Amino acid sequence: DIVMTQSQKLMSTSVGDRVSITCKASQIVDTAVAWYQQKPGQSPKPLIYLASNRHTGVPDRFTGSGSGTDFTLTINNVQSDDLADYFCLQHWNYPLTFGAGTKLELKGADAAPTVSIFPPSSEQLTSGGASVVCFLNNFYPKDINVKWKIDGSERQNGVLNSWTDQDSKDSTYSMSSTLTLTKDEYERHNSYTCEATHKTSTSPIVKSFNRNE
Amino acid sequence: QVQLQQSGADLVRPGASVKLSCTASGFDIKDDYVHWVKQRPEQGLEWIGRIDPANGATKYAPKFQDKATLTADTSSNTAYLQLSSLTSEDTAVYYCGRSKYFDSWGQGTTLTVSSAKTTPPSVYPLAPGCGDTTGSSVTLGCLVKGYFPESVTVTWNSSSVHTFPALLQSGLYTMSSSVTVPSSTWPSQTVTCSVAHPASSTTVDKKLEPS
Amino acid sequence: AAKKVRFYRNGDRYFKGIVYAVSSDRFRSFDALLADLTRSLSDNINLPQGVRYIYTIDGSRKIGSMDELEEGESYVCSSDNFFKKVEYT
Ligand SMILES: [Cl-]
Repeated sequence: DIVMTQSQKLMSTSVGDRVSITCKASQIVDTAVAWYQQKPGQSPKPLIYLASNRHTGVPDRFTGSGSGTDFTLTINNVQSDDLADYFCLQHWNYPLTFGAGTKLELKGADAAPTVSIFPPSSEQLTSGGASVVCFLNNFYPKDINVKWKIDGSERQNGVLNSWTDQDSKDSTYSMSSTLTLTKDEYERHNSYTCEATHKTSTSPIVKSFNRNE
Repeated sequence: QVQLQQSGADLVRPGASVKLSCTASGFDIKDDYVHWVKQRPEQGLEWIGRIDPANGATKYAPKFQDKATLTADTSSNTAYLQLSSLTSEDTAVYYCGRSKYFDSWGQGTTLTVSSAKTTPPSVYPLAPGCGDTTGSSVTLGCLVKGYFPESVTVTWNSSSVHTFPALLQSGLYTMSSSVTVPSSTWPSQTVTCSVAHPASSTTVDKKLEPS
Repeated sequence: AAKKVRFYRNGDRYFKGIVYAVSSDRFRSFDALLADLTRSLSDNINLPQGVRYIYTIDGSRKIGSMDELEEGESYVCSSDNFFKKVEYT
């Protein structure tokens, strides 16, 4: 089981730039490496075969290089159409193994998230469940941490986080954080708190509501 | 040109089996090798195995040898991926691929393994409580919870809208949508989220109301 | 004196082949030639059992001796009796 290591989960770039995507094999694999581009909802597009050869139809600005264990896909004169996922593949032996993928995002100005917290609606409480929702919208960079607190105590169980992809117009990300507990747990507490920690402030952005106000 | 044509999205209950197919045009699979791979959002691409349709020779990844069975008919130019005793981990997109180079891919097949019934979503308004709004905009939302299968559409009838991807929760899908509107429009004017769930033939409109 | 030929790998559409100089002045025997081709063409995927057969470029016949090879021709090496018809050149 050879490992293809793409150490860069996320690379930020600008239109016109040059970007170099690495892939390190856990043991020599000669030139039996390929590269692929994938966009959300689409099958992968082949780019490179035998480490350095362009498939037909691949624009000049894509180059593949390397042999042994160290492989690089280089994109010169990056276009918006190139913001996408890239992975490598070795087929030197079985099983064939892919890298974990390198996401190419657009580099944007820092933006602190806008945080809003919403109590469970009454129509939900009557059905016996309660979901407390927190939106963290339009932030950059993507790295963010969301902490939930109930009456001052952190809660980790029952939270589901969902991220949008990078907004193609303004380069920001958005995420929803949802705390779900039973209606009986919900009504055994007063205060619920959504804490966002992000590069843009050393103080967390803190949104809360208290049930009896 | 060279084309790989996979079968449609499939929904099968756990413990069952399912047959995924990949039909080639532009070349004969007798003269090549067909590979299959699994893709999940967080595990990435996992190679499943390979078949030589000329002699039937198969190769499997260690994780799939018991679960997967690869077959091919040169007569129909078609390769088949059979998955047995389906568990929740088999929910994924599956691709077939031409040769170890993967120089042609099928469009993918979304397999959902689940014992959920078709279920309309519970649609809950998200309004701020106990306070006047500050600033130029107000953010509102609709929580869309407990539906199956995937595909809902949130329409807002009033600025900017975020649609957050659905996640599985208690074996059913939950998603959420957020809208930001001018502080001068809400609550003085009506804001409605309208949720269509085509599979259950459900369309529900929920009025967002202050307090 | 030796014949310059090129050996392809069965089914491999992107492998450009290896030029060889072949004759009794280069190899002790046909089996010697197959064993060197096994080493130089080995890849764990298309040649799972090494080179055991050699086909002409269109798969019309198997080559059974060094003397049957012709200068400047190309040939296809297979692990088994199943010729893959791809565009080697
Ligand atoms: Cl192959």
